[PDB]
Amino acid sequence: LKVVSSSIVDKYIGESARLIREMFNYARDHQPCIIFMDEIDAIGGRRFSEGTSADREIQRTLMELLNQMDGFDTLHRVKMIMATNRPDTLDPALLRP
Amino acid sequence: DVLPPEADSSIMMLTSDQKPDVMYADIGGMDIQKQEVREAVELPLTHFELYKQIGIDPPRGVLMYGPPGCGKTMLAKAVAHHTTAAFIRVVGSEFVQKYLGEGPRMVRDVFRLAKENAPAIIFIDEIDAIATKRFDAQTGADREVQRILLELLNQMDGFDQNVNVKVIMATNRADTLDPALLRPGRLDRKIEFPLPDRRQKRLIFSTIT
Amino acid sequence: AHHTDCTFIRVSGSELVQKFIGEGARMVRELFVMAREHAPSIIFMDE
Amino acid sequence: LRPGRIDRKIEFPPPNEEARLDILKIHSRKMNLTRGINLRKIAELMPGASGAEVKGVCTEAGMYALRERRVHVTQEDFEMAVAKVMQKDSEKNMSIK
Amino acid sequence: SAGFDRHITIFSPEGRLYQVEYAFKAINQGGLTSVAVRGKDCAVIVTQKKVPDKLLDSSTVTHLFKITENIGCVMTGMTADSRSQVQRARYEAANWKYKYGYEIPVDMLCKRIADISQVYTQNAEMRPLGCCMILIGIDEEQGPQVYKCDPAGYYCGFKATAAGVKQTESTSFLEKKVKKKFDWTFEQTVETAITCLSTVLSIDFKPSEIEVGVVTVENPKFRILTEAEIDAHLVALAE
Amino acid sequence: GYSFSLTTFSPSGKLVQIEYALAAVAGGAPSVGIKAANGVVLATEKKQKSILYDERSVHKVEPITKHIGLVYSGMGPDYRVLVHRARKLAQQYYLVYQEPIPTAQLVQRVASVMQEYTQSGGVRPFGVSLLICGWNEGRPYLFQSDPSGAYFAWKATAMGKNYVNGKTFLEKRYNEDLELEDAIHTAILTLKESFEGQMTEDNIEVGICNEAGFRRLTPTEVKDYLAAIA
Amino acid sequence: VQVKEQSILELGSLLAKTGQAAELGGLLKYVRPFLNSISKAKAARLVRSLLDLFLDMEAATGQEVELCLECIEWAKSEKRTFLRQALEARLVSLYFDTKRYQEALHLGSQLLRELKKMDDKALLVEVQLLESKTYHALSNLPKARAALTSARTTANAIYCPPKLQATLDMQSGIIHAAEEKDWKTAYSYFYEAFEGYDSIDSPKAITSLKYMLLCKIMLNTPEDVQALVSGKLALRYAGRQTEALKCVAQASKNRSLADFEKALTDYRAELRDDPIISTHLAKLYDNLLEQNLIRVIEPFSRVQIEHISSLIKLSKADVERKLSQMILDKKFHGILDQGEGVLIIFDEPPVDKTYEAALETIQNMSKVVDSLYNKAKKLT
Amino acid sequence: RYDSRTTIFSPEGRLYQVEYAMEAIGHAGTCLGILANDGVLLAAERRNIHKLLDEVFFSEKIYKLNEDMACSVAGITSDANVLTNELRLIAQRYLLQYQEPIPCEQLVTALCDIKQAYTQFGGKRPFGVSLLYIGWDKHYGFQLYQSDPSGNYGGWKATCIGNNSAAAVSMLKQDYKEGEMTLKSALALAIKVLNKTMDVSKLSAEKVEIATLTRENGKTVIRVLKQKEVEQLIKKHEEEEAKAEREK
Ligand SMILES: Nc1ncnc2c1ncn2[C@@H]1O[C@H](COP(=O)(O)OP(=O)(O)OP(=O)(O)O)[C@@H](O)[C@H]1O
Repeated sequence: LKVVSSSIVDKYIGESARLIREMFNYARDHQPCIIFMDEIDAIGGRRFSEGTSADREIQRTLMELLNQMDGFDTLHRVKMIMATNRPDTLDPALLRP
Repeated sequence: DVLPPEADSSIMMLTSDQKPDVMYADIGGMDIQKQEVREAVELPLTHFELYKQIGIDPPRGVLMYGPPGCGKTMLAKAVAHHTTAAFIRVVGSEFVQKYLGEGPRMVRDVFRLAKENAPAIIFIDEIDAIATKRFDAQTGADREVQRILLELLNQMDGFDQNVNVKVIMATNRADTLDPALLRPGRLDRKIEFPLPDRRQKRLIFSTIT
Repeated sequence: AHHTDCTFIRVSGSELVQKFIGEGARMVRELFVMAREHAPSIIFMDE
Repeated sequence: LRPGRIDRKIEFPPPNEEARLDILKIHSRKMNLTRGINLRKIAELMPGASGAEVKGVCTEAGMYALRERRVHVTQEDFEMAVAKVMQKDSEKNMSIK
Repeated sequence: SAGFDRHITIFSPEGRLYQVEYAFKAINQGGLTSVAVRGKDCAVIVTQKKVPDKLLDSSTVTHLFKITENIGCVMTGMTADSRSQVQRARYEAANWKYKYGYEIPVDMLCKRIADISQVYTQNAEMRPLGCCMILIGIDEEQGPQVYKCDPAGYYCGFKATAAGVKQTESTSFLEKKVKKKFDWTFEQTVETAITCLSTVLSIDFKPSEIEVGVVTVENPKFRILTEAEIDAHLVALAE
Repeated sequence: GYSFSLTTFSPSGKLVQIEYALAAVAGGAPSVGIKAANGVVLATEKKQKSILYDERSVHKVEPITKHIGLVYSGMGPDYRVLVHRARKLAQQYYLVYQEPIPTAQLVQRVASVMQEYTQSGGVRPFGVSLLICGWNEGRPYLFQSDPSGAYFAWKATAMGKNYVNGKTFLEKRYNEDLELEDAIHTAILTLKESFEGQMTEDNIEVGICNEAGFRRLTPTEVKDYLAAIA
Repeated sequence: VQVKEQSILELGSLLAKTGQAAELGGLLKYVRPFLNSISKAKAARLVRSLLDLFLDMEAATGQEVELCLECIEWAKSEKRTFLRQALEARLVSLYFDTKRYQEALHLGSQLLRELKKMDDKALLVEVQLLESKTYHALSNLPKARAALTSARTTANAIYCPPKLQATLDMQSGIIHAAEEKDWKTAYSYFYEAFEGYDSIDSPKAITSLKYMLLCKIMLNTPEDVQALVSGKLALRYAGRQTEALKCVAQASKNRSLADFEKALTDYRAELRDDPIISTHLAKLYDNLLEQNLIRVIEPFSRVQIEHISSLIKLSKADVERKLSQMILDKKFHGILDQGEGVLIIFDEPPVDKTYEAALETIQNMSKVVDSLYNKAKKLT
Repeated sequence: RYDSRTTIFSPEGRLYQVEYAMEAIGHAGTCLGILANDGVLLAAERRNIHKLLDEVFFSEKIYKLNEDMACSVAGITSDANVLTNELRLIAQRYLLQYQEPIPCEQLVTALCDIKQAYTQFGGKRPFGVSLLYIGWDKHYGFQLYQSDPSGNYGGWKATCIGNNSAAAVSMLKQDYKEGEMTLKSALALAIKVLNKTMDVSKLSAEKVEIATLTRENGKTVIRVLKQKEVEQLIKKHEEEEAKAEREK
C-alpha cells in the first residue's frame, strides 16, 4: 500500500490520520502486505510546514501515525515502514528505537 | 416521538471504546505526581463528599510540566484507563474542524458528556487545534493565536462546578503560559516532572525489564 | 446577572460569523436585535 | 474607549490587606477553621495577592487536611498553602541594568 | 534561529553562530578526506588525490604542503582558502624564527593560525575561510605532534585526526584502532592511516591516489613520500 | 528589527544581542569557583568528544599572572583572545607601577575590554564568561566578568550547563570558615552533580590560588582528590 | 589541656570496654569542670563521644537517663543552645530504645518547637524522623507519615550527610511498607538506604537488606529473593539472616503453610523483628481455601472424617477457628459444611421483592400518616 | 517605523531611541538625593542581594568623582563604568589646567555634552545611564543635579531616578521643607521615602546604601554611612511608626 498521502489528505486535515487508520485496517487484512510510506511529504502543491495560513498538519499526522503504529493498531505482523526520503524533517522521537 | 440523543465526543466518549490500557501500576515511580493528579482529577468524581465536608470546592485544572520523556502523558493516558468518568482525553487537535477559537467546541461536548455520565476530564496536548486554513489576524497574525488563548480562558473560568470539566495541561510553552492561565481558578494545581533520578530510574528499569 | 431583573445576554464568543463560511452580522447586529425584543437588557462582553 | 460608547471605565485593583481578609472570610465560610486560626495574619502573609490566589490558599489548605484525612483545618495548613499558591521566578547574570 | 543570523556573523537565540557553523560544512564541499596519525616516533599525513582529467599535472595538484623544514600540513577545504592559510602559516613560522630566534613549535603555529580565524568570526567584513588545517612536526620534549585547527578558530592536539566528507567514520575507525594498547611504528602508522582511508572509502586505491607525508624523530624534515615508496607500503599492508 | 543589532535600543527594555551572548555562555562546560578562607579554588569539566583528542593540549584553567588565574564557560576560541589580553594588561601594570596587578583592578580592566566588543558595529560580543581569582592584599578574591562588561564578586558561583543546580548545591554546602583543601572537595562535588559521566583525572581540570600563586593542580593531584571520595 | 582531651578520649574508650559503666559515668562527672575549661564548641562534640561511650558500655538506662538529664542541667547552666538541643535528641533516641509511651514524643515535641525557631536544620530533620519512628511504634500511622513528610521537606533544602539520607530513605520504606497500598516503592527506598548504609553504616545495612528481601516475598515474587542475596552487593552481609528470608520465599513459592511454619520455627531471631510475614501466613491459610473447597467438594467426591476439620490437610484439629474466622464476614459462604456427604455451599439472599416492598410499604405508610393530617384538619 | 537610528527624527520631531533609553532607566535600583541645608545626601537601593555575592567592593552605586563631588549611577552597568571614568577624568583635567576643584555644574554639563553627542551621531546608541550629582562649590554652594540619557541635566533640591521615581517624587514634594532640611531630618526623609519606593519590607540595612557629603573645617568630607549607622536610622524610622500607631 503506497502512503503518498495525496489521497489521505482530501478535504479535512484531521481526517488524514483517520484515513491512514482505515488504510492500516486494510493492511491488517493481508498479513504479508506491508505498508510503504512512499512520498509521504508529497501532497497537493507543497507540504505545509508550520505557518500562519497552514500549520504542520502532516507533522501532527506523523505524531498520530506513531500512536497508530504502536499499541492501538499493531496486528498481523504488518510493518508500517516509513521507507521514504521525501520528508524534509525526520522527528527525533520517531528515530527512537 | 423523540429519537434517542445522537453524536458523541471525538469518535465516542472516553476516547470511544479505545481505553489507553496503561495501568497506574504500569506507570511506576511517578509517586508524588500520581497522587497529586489523582486528587485534582479522579478523586473529585469518586468522592465529592470528602471535598464538600471541608467545603473546599475540588481543585480542577492541573498543569504538568517536565523535560520530555518524564512520564506525564503515560500518567495522563493511565488516568483515562483507570477513570470511571467519561475521560475523553480530547487532545486539543483531533476530530476538530477548521475554526477560529475552537476552545468552545471541545468544552461544549465535554459538558454534555459529563452530564450524560460523570464529569468528563480533558488532556490538553496536540495543541495545534487552531492555526487552521480559515484563520489569520488582520495584520498582527500573533493576535489570532492570542484570540485562542482568550477563548480557552473564558471556557476554563468556572465549568459546571460539581460536574467539573477537569482540564489537564502538559504544554512546556511560556507563550500560552500567561499568568492568567496559571491563576488559581484556571490551572489550580501545578506538578513538575523531574528527570528520573536514582531510585525513580530503578523503578522504571525494574518495571520495563 | 443573578440580581438583575433585566434580560442578561453573555457574548464572550469570538468571530465565527461575518464573512466566514458561517453567518452574517450575528455577533453584533443580531445580538442587539434580540436585546431590543427584551427591553430591560444587559450584555456582558469578555474580550 | 470613547465616553459616549463606554461612559464608565471602572478599575478593579489588586485586593488591599483589608480586602484580602474580606475575600479570605468569604471563601473560609464553609471550612471548619480550628479555634486559634488568625485569618488577619494570613492576609498579611500574602501581599499583592490576586484575590483568586486568596481563594487558592483556602482550597490548597483544605486539601492538606484531606490528604491527612482530617476535616479540621489549622493555621499551619493556611500558611503552607500560601507558599504553594505563591510562585517566584528569577534568572542569573541577566541582572544587568 | 534560522532566518536570524543566517546572513551575518551575529549571535542567534540560543547563542548559535550560523555563518561560522556553515564554514565547517564547506570543508566537506571539497569532496576529499584526510587522515593524520601520531606514532611512538613518527607523524603521518595521508590524503586522497583525485586527478580529474589526464591533461592535468599530478605534481601541481597536491594538498600536502610543507610550512617549514620541520613542519608540514594537509589542507582539506576550498583550494583557494587552503593556499591563503598556507602563506599565513609560513609567514608566522618565519616570523617566529625572525622575532624569537627559534623554530615555531607545532602547538604555537596552530594557536596563531586559530587566532587569525577567530578574529574573522568576531569582526565582520571577512568570510571565515572554508578550510581545515592538520599540522605535523616533531617537538623535542613533546615527541611527534599532530594538531588540527577549525574555521571557527578551535584548535586541539589529536592522537589521530581526520577531516573532509568521511571525518566522522574515519575517526570511528581510528577510535577502535587507538583503543588497542599497542603503540604504532612508522610502518604501523603509515598502515593505520592508509587502512583508515581504505575502510572509509572502500576504494582500494592505487599508489597514485594516496598522497602520504611523514615526519620522523630520526629525520625531522617533513618528507613527501614518492609514488614508489607509497606503493611499497600499500602492497605490504595487503600482504 | 530589534534583536539583530547591539547599536539600537529595545523598544521598551534592553538590547537582546547581549542576552543572546549570555545564552552561549549558558551553553558551556560547567565551571565551579569556591572562594575559601585561605584560597580560591576554580574548576571546569574537560571532556574530550572522542578518546583521540589529547587532554594535555589546550588548557581550560590558564594562569594570567603569578597570583591571578582565569576559568571560562562559553565559546572556547573567544576565551584565548581575552586570556592573552588579560595577561598583557597585567604586564602593562607591572611596567607602569612595578607591582603585580591587584585582582580587583584586573577584573575591571578585563571587563572594559569585553565592553568594547559590545559597542556599536559589526563586532560581536565575547561569548565567554570568566572567573578571575587572586590572593592580592592577603585576601582571597573571586570575581566574574560577563560578556556585557559587568563585574561581580562571588563567595561561590557556577556558570555553563546546570548553573542553577550547581548554585543550589553551593547554597546548601558552602560555609565560610573552610580551608582550600575542603573547598577543593566541594568544587569537585559540584561538577560531579552536573557531570554526565565518571570524573577522571583527565576529565576534571582544577586550579588553586593560595597565598603562593595560581597553580593548576597536576593531573596526579586531581586524581588524588577525585579518589578518597569527592 | 588539649593533651588531657586526647588522654580523656583514651580513658573513655577504655572505660567504654574494660572500664565499668559506673567508672565511665564518674569520668563524665569528672570532665564537667574540664568541659568548662575547654572551648564550648569543642566540648559539645566531646560530649557526643562520651554519651556514645556510655551507650557502648553495658546498658544502664536508669543511670543513662539520669546522666543525660545531669548533662542537660549542665548545658542549661552554661546556657549553650547547641549542646542542649543535641542532648535532647540523644535522650529521645534513648527513650525510643525503652519505647517510652509519650516521653519520647514529649521531648521531641519540646525540641521541635525550639528547633523550628533554631537555624540548626540538620538536628531538626533527625528529631522529625524520631517522631515518625515513635508514632509507628504506637501504631498511629497517619501522624508517622506526617513526621516523615515534614522531615523529607526540611531535608531537601539542606545538605544531607549519608547516614541522614539513608535513615530518611529507610523510614520512607517502613511507612510505605506499613500502608500496604504499594510495596514496590518501599523496596526502592530500602535498597537506597542499604546502598547508603554500605561501608558508612555496616550494622544498619543488614536491617535494610532483610526488609528489601521481605518486600520481594510480599510482592508475590519469591524467586527474586535468592537472586538478590546472590548479588555481589548483598554478598558481604550474607548470613543466617539472609538464609531465613530465602527459606520463607521458597515456602511462599511452594505455597505450603507447613514450609512457612518450618521456616518461622527455624529462625526465632528473624521472626521477632517482622510480623508482616505473619500476615503472609494468613494469606497462605486463605491460599489453602481451594484445598478446603476440594475437601468441601470431597462429599461431592468421597466425604471422609469431617471434610471441614479433621480431613483438611490432615494436620491439627485446631485448623477449625481459621475457618470460623473466615465464616464470619466473607468466606466459603457455607455455614459448618462438615455433615452431608453431598456438600451445600451456596448463598442466594437478594430477592428484589422483599427489599423493594419493604422500602415502599414504609414510604407508602408515610402517605397514610400525612393523609390523616390533611383529612383530620378539614374534618375538624 | 521611525526607530533604530538615533539619527532619524519622527514626523512629530521625536527621537524614539533617546526616549526609549530614558524610559529604560526605570528598570534600575532607586537613587534619591536631598539638597539639605548644611549638607547633601545620596541614597540608593542595593538590588540583586544574594548570600554568595561578597559585596567586598566599597560602594556599588555611589562613586566619588573628586575631593568635593560624588554621583550615584542608575542604568546599563557597562555604560555607567564608561561614564564614571570620564567624569573622574574631566574633574582632574580641570584641576590640572586651573588648579581649582571643578565647579559642580560644569562637570555635569561636560558629561551631558558627551551624552548629547552620542544621540546626534548615527553609529552609537544613546547612553542608557542617568545619574545624580552631589557636591559643594564656592560659586553656588551645596548643589544636587540629575543627568538624562538625552543629555539634559537639572538641579533639584530633591529628586529620584531608579524604579518607582514618581512615588518618591510625590512623597518628597510633600515631605520636603525649603531651608529646613537640616541633614539629620533629610536622612529621615530618605529612610521614609525608601520604605515607600522599595517593595522590600522593613528596609533592611543591606538593601540600602546611603552616602552623605558635608563641608567640615573648609574641606568636603564625602562619607558612605557604615551598616551600623544605617541600622540606627532604620530603627528610628520604625520607632517613629510605632509612635504614629493609635494616633493614626
Ligand atoms: N513511570 C514510568 N514507568 C515506566 N515507563 C515509564 C514511566 N514514565 C515514563 N515511562 C516511559 O517513558 C516513555 C515516555 O513517556 P511520555 O512520552 O509520556 O513522556 P512525557 O514527558 O509525558 O512526554 P510527552 O508529553 O511528549 O508525551 C513512556 O512511553 C514509557 O515508555
